Amino acid sequence: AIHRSDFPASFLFGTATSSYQIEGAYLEGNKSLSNWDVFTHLPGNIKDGSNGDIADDHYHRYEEDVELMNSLGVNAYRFSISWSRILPKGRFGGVNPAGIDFYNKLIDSILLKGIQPFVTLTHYDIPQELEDRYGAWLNAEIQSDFGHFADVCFGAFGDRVKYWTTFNEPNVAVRHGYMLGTYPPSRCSPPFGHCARGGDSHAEPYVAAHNVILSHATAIEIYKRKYQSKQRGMIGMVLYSTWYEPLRDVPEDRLATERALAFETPWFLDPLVYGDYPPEMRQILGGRLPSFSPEDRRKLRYKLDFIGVNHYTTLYARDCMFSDCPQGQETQHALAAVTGESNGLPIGTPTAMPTFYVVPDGIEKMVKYFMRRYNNLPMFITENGYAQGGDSYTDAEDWIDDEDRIEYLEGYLTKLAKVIRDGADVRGYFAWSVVDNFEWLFGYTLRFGLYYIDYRTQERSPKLSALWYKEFLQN
Ligand SMILES: O=C1O[C@H](CO)[C@@H](O)[C@H](O)[C@H]1O
Repeated sequence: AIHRSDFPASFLFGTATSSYQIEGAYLEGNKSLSNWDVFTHLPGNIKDGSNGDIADDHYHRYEEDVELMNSLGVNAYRFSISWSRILPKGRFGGVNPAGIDFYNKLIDSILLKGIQPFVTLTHYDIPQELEDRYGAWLNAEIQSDFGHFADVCFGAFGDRVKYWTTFNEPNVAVRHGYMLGTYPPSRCSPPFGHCARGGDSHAEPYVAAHNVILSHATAIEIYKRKYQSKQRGMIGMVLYSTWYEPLRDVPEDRLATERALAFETPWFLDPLVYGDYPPEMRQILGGRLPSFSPEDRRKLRYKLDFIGVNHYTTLYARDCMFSDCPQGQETQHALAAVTGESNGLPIGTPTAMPTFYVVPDGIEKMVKYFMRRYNNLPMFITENGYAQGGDSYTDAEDWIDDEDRIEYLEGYLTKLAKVIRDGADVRGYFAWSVVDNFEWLFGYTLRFGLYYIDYRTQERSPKLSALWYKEFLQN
């Protein structure tokens, strides 16, 4: 149904990964322990009790993985840099040459094949030491650490990397980390949970996000002042971008839907484009959102060059401002509740990932939302994809037969081509993921890969979707 020629000639087509999810070699090459290294070695977090110690062993097997990408005919590869490999002890601890060597080699390998790097600086991970020293995202000192990390990466890799992302989905990592307490540093308060470390779900998430925003701003000021004229790259931020529809087509649910949307990606994007938090958020939260100082605002004038759209699913949103809803959900402060069902019918075909339904026109609608809110600022679809999991899969053959993933990709790509024809400045698409990998709290129980991985042997095998994507990219 959909073909390569239905997109612009210079469109990026790739796959996406992150460092913790694929690399393994978690203590090799002088790398320090990350937050997720520490987290996954505690009980009661990961569904299958697994960790990222080995994962896909991409640290040793990167060249095979680059060859697999190449055989699909991708022209780009989205990956993240492990902060703990570059600056194991943060900014006063010295640059780790072994980390620099690993990423240089990876970048050179993909460029040899004509595959453009599309690099995420941080994707959920930090050196544990930054948490231990000053509480990471709860202290403004993180801005300087992140600034320095960014500066090192730009200086070492930026001659060959033309697309950078500061953060992957800080909307998810912050709320999970500081509101629900389900991600490290596992902080929360009632009614979201009882976290033994402590926390304040009504305050700390907004402090953390504040420092993420300003870490971005510090990094992009560094890039534009120091590196941009020589390196000629673009610096963006990636946000988790779910589309929301009103549960009932009435004003209170429409308004609730607008709130749900505004509390997600504009939480970060409004400050980065307009220099203030979303007014939808400010109206409800007031002083819980910290202020931007004159110094902050100076950095915020560098803004961002693109929006990284991680879009998977679409949900219904309903009002909680004038109805009493269950408390302790991540949408609590937005005074909306979200669901995938209306009247015993799901919004689209359910999948093995909770909240992920097959709703292709969500990607069109999400892109148009960005277009209108941010005056068609350039966008990249930095993640889109489909999970297999559960009882139905006992052997390799079951995982390889992924006509369901093919149908997802075809539907979403069809709607993406449509929104671009309709004027959206979308410039690429990255399928999550090239390989099955460690799916955070789900461990290895969810498989998003175009390639199946046997974790006993590390054997890579193409699923039908790998063959499909190859055929699509051949036109
Ligand atoms: O949005 C995402 O979706 C992926 C699937 O849940 C996950 O693996 C990535 O790390 C995350 O960036």
